[PDB]
Amino acid sequence: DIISVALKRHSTKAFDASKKLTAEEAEKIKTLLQYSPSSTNSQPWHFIVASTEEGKARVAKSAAGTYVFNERKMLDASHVVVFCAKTAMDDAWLERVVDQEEADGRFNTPEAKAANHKGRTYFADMHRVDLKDDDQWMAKQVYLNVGNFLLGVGAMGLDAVPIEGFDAAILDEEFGLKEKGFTSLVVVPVGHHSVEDFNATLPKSRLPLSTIVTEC
Amino acid sequence: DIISVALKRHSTKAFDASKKLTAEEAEKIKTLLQYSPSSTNSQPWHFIVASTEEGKARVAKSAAGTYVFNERKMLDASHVVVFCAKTAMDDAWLERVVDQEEADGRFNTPEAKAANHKGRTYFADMHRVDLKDDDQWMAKQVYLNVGNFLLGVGAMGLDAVPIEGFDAAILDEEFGLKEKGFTSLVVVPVGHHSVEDFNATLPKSRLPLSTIVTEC
Ligand SMILES: Nc1ncnc2c1ncn2[C@@H]1O[C@H](COP(=O)(O)OP(=O)(O)OC[C@H]2O[C@@H]([n+]3cccc(C(=O)O)c3)[C@H](O)[C@@H]2O)[C@@H](O)[C@H]1O
Ligand SMILES: Nc1ncnc2c1ncn2[C@@H]1O[C@H](COP(=O)(O)OP(=O)(O)OC[C@H]2O[C@@H]([n+]3cccc(C(=O)O)c3)[C@H](O)[C@@H]2O)[C@@H](O)[C@H]1O
Ligand SMILES: Cc1cc2nc3c(=O)[nH]c(=O)nc-3n(C[C@H](O)[C@H](O)[C@H](O)COP(=O)(O)O)c2cc1C
Ligand SMILES: Cc1cc2nc3c(=O)[nH]c(=O)nc-3n(C[C@H](O)[C@H](O)[C@H](O)COP(=O)(O)O)c2cc1C
Repeated sequence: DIISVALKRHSTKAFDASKKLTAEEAEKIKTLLQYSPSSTNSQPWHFIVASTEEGKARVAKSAAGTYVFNERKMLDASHVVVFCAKTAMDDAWLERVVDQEEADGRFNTPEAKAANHKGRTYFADMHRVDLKDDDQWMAKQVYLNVGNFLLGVGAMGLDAVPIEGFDAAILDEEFGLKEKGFTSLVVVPVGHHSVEDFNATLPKSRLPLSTIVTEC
Repeated sequence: DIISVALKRHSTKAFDASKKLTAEEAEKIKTLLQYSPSSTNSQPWHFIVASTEEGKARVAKSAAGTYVFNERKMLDASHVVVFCAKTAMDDAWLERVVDQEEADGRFNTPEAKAANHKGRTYFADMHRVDLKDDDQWMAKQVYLNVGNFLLGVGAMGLDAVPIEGFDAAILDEEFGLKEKGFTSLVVVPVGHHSVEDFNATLPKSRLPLSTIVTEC
């Protein structure tokens, strides 16, 4: 009942620092990150998975000052995932993706690999050259991954919260992401809620279907 | 198991037009679109759900010509969902969201509404005034919804494919989206794959964890 999951999951506001993911749950949440779809299977992303106390403290440095309300969440969760996008799409990455597809057996003929390569490069160059928005295009693929991830961990029975309330410049510098060609977009602490998670008992709220949906 | 769903779902390349969603599935997918999370619960989206022959043909107009390889997906699927983002974030929309949250009982005191209203608007003007990218910020919330949606319909046993290969200017004009304040971002046909779906029997391909994940 994935609809029941969607109506029961929520953004956790406080995590129990004594409750850790199992070894199997930790493997599964990385599978979720890995197997998210993306346009042209571009996978323009990298993920920092912080589970040690020092690692999470490094992530939490980005939630200082104006974002202090998000700091404890990053310190208290079991596993803290930093979602990162590539800052520029390059031909080396397009080759890495198509060569991984080739090794995985997705091309039955050389014609199929050449068409998959040409099609992906044509669409990536539309963003790289024509629209000059490949950084935005790739970041959108990362947000799609986040949405897949939040529903996935909810269906696993894990608590989580997506966070944009952090200083991405501080987080990027903390993990040297700019020199690697990545930038942090969303931080998602994952674990089990604590008694201070006031959002666990509040009702959900969405705009009504009469507003957001047009049936045609 | 939701990890089984993630490992088994695929982008459907051909649909069986005779396999419709059930009435119950058609109601579930609307709740699935509605209850996706979004930054500050901004819900900056609208969805066209085309299920009639005329409606699906109208959406398919956006795939004529250069994007013709996506046209039959839009025509043959049971239901076709058009994900749209608001073109600009306005104060009236933010008040609509907070009014809905209050009506649903999320605020215990008046000091809980205003701190929520000003917390949403302080972060809203971060993209409206400072970073001048609220259109991009809203689009990213819509992509997050798409990711929630593809895992969701996959958990329901339904087939789907997310489509960026369409002409948004044609789709926007066909549904008058600009005048309503929205623009089309992703088309997702939903239904059941046919035997012509060559991607149903291809192995999935993802970059390895040693590339995309840094544990700390
Ligand atoms: N792995 C594979 N192994 C074997 N054949 C493969 C194949 N991938 C495609 N094909 C071949 O492709 C043909 C149909 O192409 P199909 O996969 O439906 O679609 P495709 O040609 O890749 O894309 C259709 C349109 O959407 C655009 N677009 C935009 C964004 C993302 C993507 C995307 O694909 O992620 C595409 C693209 O620029 C183009 O204008 C078939 O004849 C099939 O044989
Ligand atoms: N519905 C509610 N009913 C009762 N109390 C409610 C409440 N909502 C917040 N509160 C109160 O707020 C406090 C906890 O704050 P908390 O919810 O953790 O956090 P919040 O105030 O929503 O935001 C924390 C930081 O993240 C930033 N941010 C950025 C982007 C998106 C979002 C977002 O929220 O989507 C936030 C925001 O600008 C701020 O710097 C407690 O004092 C709690 O009582
Ligand atoms: C991209 C994104 C960023 C968010 N940022 C924050 C945040 O910084 N801190 C926070 O406590 N909640 C944050 N939220 C949680 C939203 O307020 C929440 O998703 C929304 O109110 C809907 O509630 P729900 O997640 O319980 O269904 C964010 C959500 C998203 C999707
Ligand atoms: C935003 C987005 C746009 C996509 N556009 C297309 C498209 O236009 N036509 C298509 O057939 N597939 C499209 N795809 C499918 C991707 O090729 C597919 O998600 C990726 O190769 C991973 O495979 P999977 O979805 O089977 O796991 C798109 C996927 C995403 C997420």
